[PDB]
Amino acid sequence: IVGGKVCPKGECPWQVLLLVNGAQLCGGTLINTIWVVSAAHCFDKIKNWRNLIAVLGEHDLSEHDGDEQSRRVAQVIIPSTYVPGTTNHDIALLRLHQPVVLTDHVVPLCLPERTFSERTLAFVRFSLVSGWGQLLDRGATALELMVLNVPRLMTQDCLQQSRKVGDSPNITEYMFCAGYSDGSKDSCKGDSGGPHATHYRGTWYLTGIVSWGQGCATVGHFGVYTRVSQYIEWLQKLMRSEPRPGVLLRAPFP
Amino acid sequence: ICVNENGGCEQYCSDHTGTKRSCRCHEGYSLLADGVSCTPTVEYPCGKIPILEKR
Ligand SMILES: COc1ccc(-c2ccc(C(=O)N[C@H](CO)C(C)(C)C)cc2C(=O)O)c(C(=O)Nc2cccc(C(N)=O)c2)n1
Ligand SMILES: [Ca+2]
Repeated sequence: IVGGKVCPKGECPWQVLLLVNGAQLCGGTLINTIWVVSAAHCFDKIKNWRNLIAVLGEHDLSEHDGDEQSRRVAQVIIPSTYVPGTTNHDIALLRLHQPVVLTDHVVPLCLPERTFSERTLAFVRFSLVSGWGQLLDRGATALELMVLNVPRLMTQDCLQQSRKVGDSPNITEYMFCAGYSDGSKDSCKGDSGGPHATHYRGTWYLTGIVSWGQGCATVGHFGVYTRVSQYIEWLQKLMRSEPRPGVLLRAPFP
Repeated sequence: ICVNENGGCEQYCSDHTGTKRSCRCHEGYSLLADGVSCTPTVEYPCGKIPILEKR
């Protein structure tokens, strides 16, 4: 996260840290005691599927304070439409091997209904993005969880306000733009898969997943987030299904 | 009705035949007798921050 602040410990309790062989991979969002939402692209280069760990209640990576809860990732479910090495349909649903225990420091974010998300949440201007990602473009990652407030843009307005670069990926209906074009504030490498959380009438909801951008906080560019509302029905159906053998599962989308 | 200001619902809204609207809540919440508000039924409902709720 570039240009944000430290999320006070316990104020981002749905934040997930994903690890591979104990090393920082990506972020995620807890949506109930067993299920985590992350980005499909985080799994493009995984070979050691058995060494994938999700950590809940994490805050400071330098110390163990006892609020952390680690779980093996039993399954990673990706839409059939996602293509490795690309940006479209950038979502993954992760089943934990054992549920996390809900506490003051481990709480799920609400996965909203599709109509509520499209008709109401999509018009809430500011939302929070968080992670232990790079603090600067080509910079060091954070030891404490960071959070940033970002405004959402209509895709026409994002394309109008953005500088042309060439060979740049298109903004599809499965994405949205959020952030600032003045090079001060953005999500960054390592924040991928983390939450874009929206407040509405005293409750927080999952509206986006940190996905991509053309460098962190690049002047003339905004952050790109997976538009979660497109996937509500897809996620709900998978969560009502029995686990299948094998860590990686490709599920038909729609 | 649900299209305009979430039909007055705190959480989810369902449109019905005629001038009928039913508000609903996410799991871990119940609808109040006002028919719009949602109250937690569990200790750790989704989307609430305990350290902020407790103070
Ligand atoms: C879509 O596929 C992909 C595929 C791979 C990457 C990607 C490439 C490299 C790194 C990276 O350097 N990772 C590190 C370990 O190797 C570490 C986690 C930062 C310590 C991290 C990512 C990442 O997923 O965050 C990315 C990516 O960089 N996304 C992203 C997220 C947020 C902001 C920006 C940005 N504005 O540049 C980019 N996107
Ligand atoms: Ca820690």
